[PDB]
Amino acid sequence: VIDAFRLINANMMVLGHEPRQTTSNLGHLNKPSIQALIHGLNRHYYSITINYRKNELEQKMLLNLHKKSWMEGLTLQDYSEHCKHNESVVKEMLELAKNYNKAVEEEDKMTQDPKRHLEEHVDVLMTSNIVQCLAAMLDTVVFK
Amino acid sequence: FDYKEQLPESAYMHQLLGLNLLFLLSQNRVAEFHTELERLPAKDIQTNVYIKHPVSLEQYLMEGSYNKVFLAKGNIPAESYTFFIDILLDTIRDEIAGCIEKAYEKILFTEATRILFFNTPKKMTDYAKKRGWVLGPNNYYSFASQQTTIPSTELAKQVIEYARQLEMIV
Repeated sequence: VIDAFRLINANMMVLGHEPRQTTSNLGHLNKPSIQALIHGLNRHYYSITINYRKNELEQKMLLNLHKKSWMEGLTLQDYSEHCKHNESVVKEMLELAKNYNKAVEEEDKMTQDPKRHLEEHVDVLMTSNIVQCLAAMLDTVVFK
Repeated sequence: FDYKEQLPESAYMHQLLGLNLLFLLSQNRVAEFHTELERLPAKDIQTNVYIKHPVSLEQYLMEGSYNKVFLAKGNIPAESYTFFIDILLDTIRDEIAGCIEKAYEKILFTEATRILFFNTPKKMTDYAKKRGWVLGPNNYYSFASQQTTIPSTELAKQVIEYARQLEMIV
């Protein structure tokens, strides 16, 4: 939340002329803030558009901040924790399977959240298990 | 088989049909042998001798009575069934050798001679000079003892295939 400003000369506004010329569509597309309006955004000053000059080298340096290490790329999750997580999610997915069975049955007999949650659980299970299986394969090959 | 209706019955036919069946036995083409049997009439396989004899020989061979199939040399319906019996003898010895291959850990020379019918004992090295399962005649012949690593590359291939099928937009 940053914003630039410049003042409007007291004469120009009273003269009926707009504070700032408008020769192009650039500059608009910015929604002025309600706080700035109630504090007089256009009556004493006006908001200038802020652009950012991002260089490729600067962006790469910024990426270095949270860039992951090849270690963390090639490392394995704790196996006991992995088994615990798989068991937990599979039990949750069991419960959602029961719910989704009852939901499909009731809806199709009288003619969603269960299906969506079950899809999310299956997605997380597949991604985690596949990632760790492949990481284990790669470790077994690479480290001998 | 083609022009059965127009042509008359050939009395001098079943002899040759059985001869061809015996030749198929000798060459060890059991699939073709059984297709030929299926082509043949059902009644003939039992009524006739010319066809029944090759059928009986294959029956003994596929039952496993190698002694019986050897003993069935004498009953030749006609002299034409000759030298096919000898190729069949070679095939029988090859089959026995295959049994010794896939089974019979640690076999000996005298029992091998008795079972796999070799020629005169001075020629007992036959099939060890040719088939030669690196026998290593350590007196006992040891049968040459003829008969733990993670396939990580293959498993990674499969897992990457799963990931590909999950991540493709389709």
